Amino acid sequence: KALKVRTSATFRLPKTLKLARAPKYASKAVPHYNRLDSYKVIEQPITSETAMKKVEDGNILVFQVSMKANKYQIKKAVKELYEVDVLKVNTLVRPNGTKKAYVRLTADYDALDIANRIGYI
Amino acid sequence: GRVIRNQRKGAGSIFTSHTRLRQGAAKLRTLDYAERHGYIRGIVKQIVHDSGRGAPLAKVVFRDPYKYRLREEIFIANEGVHTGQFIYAGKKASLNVGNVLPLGSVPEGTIVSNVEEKPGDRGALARASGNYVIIIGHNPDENKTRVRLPSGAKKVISSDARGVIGVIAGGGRVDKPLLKAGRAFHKYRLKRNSWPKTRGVAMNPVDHPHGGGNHQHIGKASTISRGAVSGQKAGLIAARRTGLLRGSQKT
Amino acid sequence: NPLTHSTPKNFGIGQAVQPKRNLSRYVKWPEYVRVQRQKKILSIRLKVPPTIAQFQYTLDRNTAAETFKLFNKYRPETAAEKKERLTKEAAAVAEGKSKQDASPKPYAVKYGLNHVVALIENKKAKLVLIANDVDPIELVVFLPALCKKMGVPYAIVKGKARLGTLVNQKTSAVAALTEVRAEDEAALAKLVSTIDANFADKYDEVKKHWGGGILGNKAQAKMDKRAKNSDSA
Amino acid sequence: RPRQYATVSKTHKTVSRAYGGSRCANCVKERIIRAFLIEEQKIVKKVVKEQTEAAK
RNA sequence: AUGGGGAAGCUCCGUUUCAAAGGCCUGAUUUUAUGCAGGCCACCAUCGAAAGGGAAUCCGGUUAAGAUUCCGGAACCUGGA
RNA sequence: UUGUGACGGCCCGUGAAAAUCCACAGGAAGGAAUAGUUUUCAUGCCAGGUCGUACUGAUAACCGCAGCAGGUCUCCAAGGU
RNA sequence: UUACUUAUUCAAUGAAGCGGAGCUGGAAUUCAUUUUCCACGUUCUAGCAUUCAAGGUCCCAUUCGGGGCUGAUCCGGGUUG
Repeated sequence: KALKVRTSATFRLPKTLKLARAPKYASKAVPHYNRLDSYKVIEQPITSETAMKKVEDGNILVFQVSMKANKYQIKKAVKELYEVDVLKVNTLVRPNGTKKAYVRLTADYDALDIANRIGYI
Repeated sequence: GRVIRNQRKGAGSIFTSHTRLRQGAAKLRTLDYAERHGYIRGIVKQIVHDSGRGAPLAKVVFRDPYKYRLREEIFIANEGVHTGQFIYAGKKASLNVGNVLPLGSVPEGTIVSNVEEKPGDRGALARASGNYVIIIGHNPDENKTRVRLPSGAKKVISSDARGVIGVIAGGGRVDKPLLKAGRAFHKYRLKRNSWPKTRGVAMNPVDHPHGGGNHQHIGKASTISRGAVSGQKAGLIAARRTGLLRGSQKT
Repeated sequence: NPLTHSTPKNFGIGQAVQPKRNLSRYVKWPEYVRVQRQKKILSIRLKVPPTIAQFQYTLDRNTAAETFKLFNKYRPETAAEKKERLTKEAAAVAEGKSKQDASPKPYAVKYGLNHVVALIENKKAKLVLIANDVDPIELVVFLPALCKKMGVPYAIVKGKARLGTLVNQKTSAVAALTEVRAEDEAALAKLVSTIDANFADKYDEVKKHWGGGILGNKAQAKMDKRAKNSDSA
Repeated sequence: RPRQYATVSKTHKTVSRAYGGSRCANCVKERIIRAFLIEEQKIVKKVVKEQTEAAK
């Protein structure tokens, strides 16, 4: 019957229904595996004299790390790989273009023992 | 030749106005319902200097009639307006300095400023410091108020065109000599890039119609036709007469 | 009672915030709405030649209702009954060898613009209904002239959507009856009498009559005021 | 500093008076006096207008 | 950029413009959800400063070469529960 | 020398914006008692990613064909005369 | 020369009050039937005006209270010039 009361002199686009995507086929059909697992974020140790000093005195493991890995991923990977709790992670991109991580473990762990478990004294 | 200075000034690369320190466009209140049927009362909060403008501006706060809001309008301050003053704008407003009555509502001989050329354009005429418009007459049939403009021209405007009563503050500004290229520099530094001015006769013929010669002389008549083109229109454009004239306002 | 107080807000020009009024007259409508309304307005304001606005002369409600009741009695066959009929006739030709005349002769309304135009041309059309909603008017603007020349009763009816609902579609734009059953030939004749009196025999008048030219209500008020203060002597 | 204001308590940012941390004491007092005085004047003007309309 | 308008076109203008231009509070809240008869509104994208504006760290020690970044001590801010 | 304060002079020149943070007006809503509210009071728990970071910055690390008397922005600034 | 508005053209707004009609009492030349206009609540002051609005009619199961009408006239949907 009567027209709708419009107290505002403006017209806005009505809130129509928004459906959710229901594809008839999967986009890529196979979920990619984990692009950054512990074995990819933690590549190898660094065995320079300074890094070994950090291991022996600073309780700090020194690793070469995937350039796409952040501190969260490095912490998680070190914990999963060496069964050690870490206290802090520092990272720097070296002048040769690779990531270097100083991972300081908690006082409950010995970096020297973990290093000679890994294989480098 | 070359593209001359007055031709270059229209591209607006370095010749645009320096508007950083300005305080907003000075416009009358929007002609909504109250301005044309009754009045509305606003309050003058602050009177401020506008860079590049000789007249002070007045910020006036009005109550929103349709919603719980305050609307700040930027007015051209009339001489005698002060902070804390009540401004009344509308058809029913009273003939007081600072009010925004329509021309049809003001009587003959009224001094008005920031007058609208058409009802609703929010102020076009008599906006520079010290300038005003005289109300000469009314034509109630097809309501048209006749006014006299600051240049002496007679204009016929609609009777619904708004305007502030009084004269504009900052008058008598050009009575002081600048005394200094420095004062001119600081004046134009926040208006626009139009100063200093090199004379065309001091240029080369590539740079100006007046340039060149073994003496500094214009060469041809400096009065230029209105039908001339860009690059030709340098000098006295469409001059009806020249020379020093002993005369009056003649208006 | 002693706790309540009389507030009343004063809604003068500068007194109180205005209350929520219905502002449907001032809605800033979308462009498509605005073009719809202004297309209507321009068709009204412009002097329309007779061939337009010999339309917009639709039947009245009751005769249109009875016409569409008769045509609903003459409604075409839907998909379900059509498919059942095909199965029945297939069984008939399979078992009785009847030469495709086992199924009865249908009695249905004729739709489709060029089909109905050909029906009027061959004079098979007993009655024709022409919609006034056709988006290009030239599709049917000639049809009353053709019906007049062929002497077939025609009417202009309201609703291509109604005609489509009749012929089991969305929009038919024309309908036509060519055959009628004996039980309601009398009803069709009594309908055609009034249809004819309204449309077919007024053909010359409606072809001479020019339409349109109306102004909006403000312009009507303006010319009313001008006329009054003019004839006031 | 403006963000430094977020770490402090509410007492440090206001005064116990009405309009406490917004307007000064003298301005609050001036606007209280103004409100009361001109609402009383509104009542007086309303009464005077009603009585002059009754006289009319 | 967009809307829109030019231009044969590469593209030009335009930045809120003759646009139907969105995100943001608390309930709905596992007969179905994040739907909705809950509610508020109505900004004009974005980019643009390592000297403008800005949340918060200092001291001592330590290297061949890094440190207001490491270590020891002592704090501060932001966001969460 | 630097910072700050209260002042005074100058201008037909009166000497950015925004993010952001807080506050006020108002009073929606909600709230009792072996317990409600307060996380703008104190204490207590967790986390803080990415990229830069070395060195010169110039009569040898920059530009000028070079380890070129050239050019190239800035901070600190002892004693005597 | 001039009239219409609908083409085209200019301008503003968050298209908010346009055109006309009228609850209401009169300033007020009405021949017994109002053409106008005002009553359609704002002018000594740097205050405040917001929660479908208070009140007033009508009704309810009446549990966080409300639902119509009116406050806040009606008609034409030409946003206005």
